[PDB]
Amino acid sequence: PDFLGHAENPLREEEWARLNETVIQVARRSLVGRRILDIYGPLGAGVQTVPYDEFQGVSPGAVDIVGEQETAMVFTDARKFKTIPIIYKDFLLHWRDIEAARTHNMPLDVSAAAGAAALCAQQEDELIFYGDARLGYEGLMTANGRLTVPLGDWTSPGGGFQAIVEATRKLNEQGHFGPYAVVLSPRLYSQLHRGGEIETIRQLASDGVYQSNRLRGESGVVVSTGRENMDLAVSMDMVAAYLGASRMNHPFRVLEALLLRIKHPDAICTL
Amino acid sequence: PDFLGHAENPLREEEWARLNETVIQVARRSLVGRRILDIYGPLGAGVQTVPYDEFQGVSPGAVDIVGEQETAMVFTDARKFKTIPIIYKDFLLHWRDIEAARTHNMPLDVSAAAGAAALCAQQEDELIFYGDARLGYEGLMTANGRLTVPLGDWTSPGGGFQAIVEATRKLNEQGHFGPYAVVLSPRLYSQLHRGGEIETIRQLASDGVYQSNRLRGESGVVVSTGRENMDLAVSMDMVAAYLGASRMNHPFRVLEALLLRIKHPDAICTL
Amino acid sequence: PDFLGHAENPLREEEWARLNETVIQVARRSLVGRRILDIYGPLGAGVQTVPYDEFQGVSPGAVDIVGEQETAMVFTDARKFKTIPIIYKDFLLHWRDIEAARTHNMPLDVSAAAGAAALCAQQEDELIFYGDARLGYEGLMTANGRLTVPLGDWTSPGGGFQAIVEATRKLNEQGHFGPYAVVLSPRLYSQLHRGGEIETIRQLASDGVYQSNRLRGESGVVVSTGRENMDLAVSMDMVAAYLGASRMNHPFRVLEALLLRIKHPDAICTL
Amino acid sequence: PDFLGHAENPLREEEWARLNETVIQVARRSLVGRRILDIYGPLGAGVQTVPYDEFQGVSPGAVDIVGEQETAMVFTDARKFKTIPIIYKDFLLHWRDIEAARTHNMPLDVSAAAGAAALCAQQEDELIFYGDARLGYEGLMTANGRLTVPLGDWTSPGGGFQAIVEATRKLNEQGHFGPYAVVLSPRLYSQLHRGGEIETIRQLASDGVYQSNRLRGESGVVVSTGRENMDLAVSMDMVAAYLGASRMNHPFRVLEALLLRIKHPDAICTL
Amino acid sequence: PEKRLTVGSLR
Amino acid sequence: PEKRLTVGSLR
Amino acid sequence: PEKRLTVGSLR
Amino acid sequence: PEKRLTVGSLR
Repeated sequence: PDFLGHAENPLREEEWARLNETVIQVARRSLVGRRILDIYGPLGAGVQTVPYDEFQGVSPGAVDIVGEQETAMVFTDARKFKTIPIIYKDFLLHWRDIEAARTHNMPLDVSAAAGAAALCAQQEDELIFYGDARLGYEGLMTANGRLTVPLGDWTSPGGGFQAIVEATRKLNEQGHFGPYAVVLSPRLYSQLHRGGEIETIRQLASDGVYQSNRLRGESGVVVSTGRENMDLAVSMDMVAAYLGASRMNHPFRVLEALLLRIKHPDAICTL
Repeated sequence: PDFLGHAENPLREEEWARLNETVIQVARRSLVGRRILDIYGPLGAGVQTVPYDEFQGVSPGAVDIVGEQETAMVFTDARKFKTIPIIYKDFLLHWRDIEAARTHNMPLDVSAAAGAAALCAQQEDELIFYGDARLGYEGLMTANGRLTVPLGDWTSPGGGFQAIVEATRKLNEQGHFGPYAVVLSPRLYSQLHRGGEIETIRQLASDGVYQSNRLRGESGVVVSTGRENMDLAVSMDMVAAYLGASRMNHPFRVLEALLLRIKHPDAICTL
Repeated sequence: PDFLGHAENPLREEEWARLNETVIQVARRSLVGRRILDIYGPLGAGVQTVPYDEFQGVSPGAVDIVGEQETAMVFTDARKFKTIPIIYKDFLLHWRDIEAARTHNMPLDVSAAAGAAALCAQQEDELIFYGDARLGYEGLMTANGRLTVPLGDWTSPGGGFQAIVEATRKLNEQGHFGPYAVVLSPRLYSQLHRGGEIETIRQLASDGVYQSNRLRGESGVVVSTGRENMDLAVSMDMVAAYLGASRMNHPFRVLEALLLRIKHPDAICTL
Repeated sequence: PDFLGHAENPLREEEWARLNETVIQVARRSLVGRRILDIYGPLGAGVQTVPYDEFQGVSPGAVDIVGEQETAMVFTDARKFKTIPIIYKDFLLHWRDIEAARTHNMPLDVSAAAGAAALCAQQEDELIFYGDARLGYEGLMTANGRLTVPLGDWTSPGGGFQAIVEATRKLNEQGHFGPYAVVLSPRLYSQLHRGGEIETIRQLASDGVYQSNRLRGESGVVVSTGRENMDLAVSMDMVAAYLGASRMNHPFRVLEALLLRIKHPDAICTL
Repeated sequence: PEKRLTVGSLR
Repeated sequence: PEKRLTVGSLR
Repeated sequence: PEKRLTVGSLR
Repeated sequence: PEKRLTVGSLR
């Protein structure tokens, strides 16, 4: 009877919940980007633009008896106010499946939702680690002033740790001493486990050495985790929305509004 | 209306609490130098100098049966009364952002405050572990009489334990028998974990082997944690102050007042 | 206005408590002789002499059904009654600092008191491990009947174990079955700790291995710490007293009343 | 707790009084110009201009039993209504110094205030002796109708007396007779000081023989002290004002509003 | 009725 | 109004 | 609330 | 007023 009309809320609160836990757990296991960087608090659905800050140059601070140095970061001559994109994916649910779940009193099948959420999280990781290049957004691998460190021999056990060291030294001379987070391509990430080197890299980082599929070829980035160097503005988190109905089925969209803003471009170091 | 009139403390309550919690979280989550130092009681920022006691070249004796023979007594070689510096960082806040937070009920952006707090704490660690040579201050790694111990063959598994034991031996010979705390550069500190030495060093120290990114490529310090060997005179803690209101913007300053006094310079040994 | 008078008690109750707890922690941390000497009960300030028992010679005892075998008597060969010296050390408190605490409210600093306590502990260890030859007292490494054993060169694996084992053989030949403790100079202690031999030495001793600053460059002892071999007499422990007020500077003195009595000199073996 | 947040009036009544007395004593021992010049009574902050009068020509007056002589009416020959400038200087006071004063219950350090008072007094003397020129004010050296007199044969015996006498004669011829004051640059001041000149100058001039550094290399003036010839319109005297709080400091400024009106330009003779 | 971010940051 | 430590005694 | 004078003429 | 050993033996 309910499926005879274009239904407003086809699912009741039980399956809406079940969908919410499904998406939240799938994404939570899937995500590799959020772990690297702290999110900026939830602004809301209305917010679409946030102040994009740049802080080129270093003002490490002052020591004084009388506090007269007057040091203070300078705002960029023109605030750019970058806009917040939308990351989304779509999945179908069959009306016969919904009614079968309702009459059977059995859990509803949300495999399509889990797949859509995993793909949306993967696309989020792509946006974080690489710029859109059509929207004009700036990624970790496309940022100006990436502090490229050459990668010479890499398979001898000393070399892998040495390259991370040298990247740390570059960050040191550029002014960032904060905790380090290391993100590696799958190839060299798996390779690094040959000599137990991964634990040493993790200890040097002190915040986590993780692996991302999206990085292609050799790809290691060391990034000061701290706020005021990189941030993730969240307008609205992972949600599921109902895209009307067509052909009696029920399309839905896994949705999130994220923006990665690199406040200080010298806080990252690619290989 | 708030744009036009003049008033104190722009940010209201919730926002003041947010700023304070953010700065104290950053400080605690970043400070390493305070981990091995016992702080002198909070002075209150009214006091600006502290007695810089230097108990060096102490005299033994006084074994008599009836109180004769006498003693040289204990006093600082020379009272100096060094002054307490100020560690501060200035950040700025737009008025439109504050009023947008006020009206739209979005969380206020505290990224600038968090970065200022982190940088101030990093400067505090710089001052603690190194002198500046411009204000006449002294750090652990540049003090006179630092009891240096050669650190050859650190990479080799035996060497790291050796060098540590030798440093302890030097401390004992000179006088100090205290439970120790070690501080290592990320290179050395990372290297010892692969060997397994870190458990040995932890057992010898009994109070902590820590990592500080402010050190050189290959360096470290072994210290006695006990009071009467090191002190951190505190006048005023990590705080946020309002630098008036210029041109309708809102400058704030994160503040610290610390001074590291090494009363007995023999309790330090460098690598 | 105590600065214009011969002040009777400059400090008040919480300052006295702080001073007492500081000296107590200094003593407990610093004493190494009291780790291996069982202490004869606190006699008080009144007692100034104790019986010095000499137990040269071994009386095996008797076994019989009737209990009438007339076994050799065990008693002091000749009562001596040497007196108990006083180990003390004087620190100073400046009157301007007192005034500042009274009105300015800055907290009093007792680092001089802790240093004086440490030096008093140092002198106590010197007295225990070495005689002074001016008061007719005796130490561990200067006594008559020490059963000296030659020391083979260390830094060679098993040299330390061979030496302590030899010394143990000599002690057992003199009919002492007591569990032993090994006190070593820092140099050869570190030499032993180089090769990880301290595990074997510690499990053989079962009473621990301790390092003494006073011992010479190459020196060490093994002692049977059980009572009836050695005892420590204690009239009065670390206590801080007021030595009047000269100069308007307030002097204080840490006191301790100790006397080592090596009742069985065969129980100690030097290297 | 008050330091963190900017306040309109950081200092209390006691510190304000200390500031006022310090600036008053500095002005009292610094203002050479005021001692000669009579001062018109203050007007207040509101008044910004005074009637600038001129009295060219002298009407002798007459004496009669009844008083029918129709003597020339004495009045301003041309009203000018000059505006009153402001002489000021900025000094800086530190918040920690104020807090230390409050805690120690000690007088506040006003060295910067004294320096600012000294510089402001110097600037006032400069304005009085030489005009600013840009605003067109007229001074002793910039007056019209100055009755310039040669100063030849300086440093020769009796030279000073001759110069002063000639100037005195010129003033008498014009019709000015009162107690003379002589103000000299330091160079010719010492050049006449060397051999008894000062006592004769002091007697004949009858009011003063002052030295001012604001004069040029070799110059001097012999003003008629009495009022009507010259005056000093005052809006507000030496005061200290608070210019807000900047960068966690307290900038203050010494303020005066003074205007020298030379009512009768014939009362002056330059050298 | 507040924002209530859903998937909390791992850090 | 007292000293009121904020970040301290982290040991 | 007198306008007052601070430093009187030295004269 | 008792003996009250202060620095008790480490043993």
